[PDB]
Amino acid sequence: DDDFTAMYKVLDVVKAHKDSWPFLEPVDESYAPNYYQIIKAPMDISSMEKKLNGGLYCTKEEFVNDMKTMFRNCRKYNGESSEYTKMSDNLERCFHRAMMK
Repeated sequence: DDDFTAMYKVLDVVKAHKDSWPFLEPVDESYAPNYYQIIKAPMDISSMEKKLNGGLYCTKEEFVNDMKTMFRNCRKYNGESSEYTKMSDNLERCFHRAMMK
């Protein structure tokens, strides 16, 4: 199957994972004060899904880079001990495995 379908299947696997729910929509400062002063390259799953449907992932590498940015932002903002960082780590390992199939 083609790259678009391949990438979309990976999104579906990531979205279906139990720990995906914090990452589904753009970060809201209601629960994350000063987020956009701290994180200058924000990313979330809905935004990736919009890019994918809009034809903006010209290569799989660009999709990977956005996914990895979303995880890096979570760790940077929430810190190493956050429950959310643990979720990010779990989701990132799931993502790596999905990406290789």
